[PDB]
Amino acid sequence: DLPLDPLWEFPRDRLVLGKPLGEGQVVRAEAFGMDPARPDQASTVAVKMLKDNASDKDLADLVSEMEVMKLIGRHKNIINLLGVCTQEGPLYVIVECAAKGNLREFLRARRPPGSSEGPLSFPVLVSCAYQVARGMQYLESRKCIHRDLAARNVLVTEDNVMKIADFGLARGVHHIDYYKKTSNGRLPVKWMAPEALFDRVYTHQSDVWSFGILLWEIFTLGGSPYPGIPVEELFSLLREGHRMDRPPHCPPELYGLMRECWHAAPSQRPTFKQLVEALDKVLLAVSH
Ligand SMILES: *CCC(=O)Nc1cccc(C)c1Nc1ncc2cc(-c3c(Cl)c(OC)cc(OC)c3Cl)ccc2n1
Repeated sequence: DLPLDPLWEFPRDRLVLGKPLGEGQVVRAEAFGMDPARPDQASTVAVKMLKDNASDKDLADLVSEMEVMKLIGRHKNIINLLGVCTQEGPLYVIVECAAKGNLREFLRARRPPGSSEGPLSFPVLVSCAYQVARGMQYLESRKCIHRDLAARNVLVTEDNVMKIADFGLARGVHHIDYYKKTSNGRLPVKWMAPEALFDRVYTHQSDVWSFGILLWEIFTLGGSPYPGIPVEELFSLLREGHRMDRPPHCPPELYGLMRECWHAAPSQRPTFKQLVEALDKVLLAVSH
């Protein structure tokens, strides 16, 4: 069973399914008449569906993610829900499709060779960071705690709009496995805050810690956090107050905000609202 939510319901026959994107499995599609102002117009979207092997639990995960997306609402800096297909077939959840892929691969693809300068100068990297903070400010105001904020979960559109992905999984029924390898072989637990790692508690300020790590990923052009360090010793270092060094090409304002994001005590970290305003002021400092 699945109830008709008429206003989110999109007829599945107006989708032309295309290339698999990844893995719950995801396909690119063309959708006709997403915006009812031009009802025959094609747009490109991403469609999520269950795999053949799926259990009750997998269905509940996809459904719960869809329902949290409905509740959270739309914002320019997040992957927005566009539609769902729940009648007369398998469940499809339809979302915005970001043509340049994830921010980690985007950054890594644009690292310059040797000392030669690259396209992604300080103001560009700061603007990126600002966009991510605006998305997170939005999520924060909607009482959403991400639990896996990282460059791999930020997608880049054709117009270089940064969009937060996978923000429905925590309030959803899905259990995040922080020891499940990224496509890169890295471990998500390297973005988790010490209160979650040691005290087993998550707060709104836990995502701020993760944002600090994401800042570091940005200014290293898609580098691996705590490079060289196996998680076991990483965790003992984090006991003694170890923090990542300022990366080689980074404005001091941004390292300053990283250090603030990485206060041991969650209650001492800034909010995304404060972070948005701070990055707005850095951009102006730097670009004028
Ligand atoms: C848009 C055309 C394209 O080829 N895009 C593409 C190629 C290679 C890698 C990536 C990451 C993409 N873009 C892309 N854009 C948006 C995506 C959105 C999701 C997604 C889904 Cl399907 C759901 O389903 C409920 C929920 C999400 O988070 C709230 C997200 Cl982020 C998956 C993959 C996407 N890929």
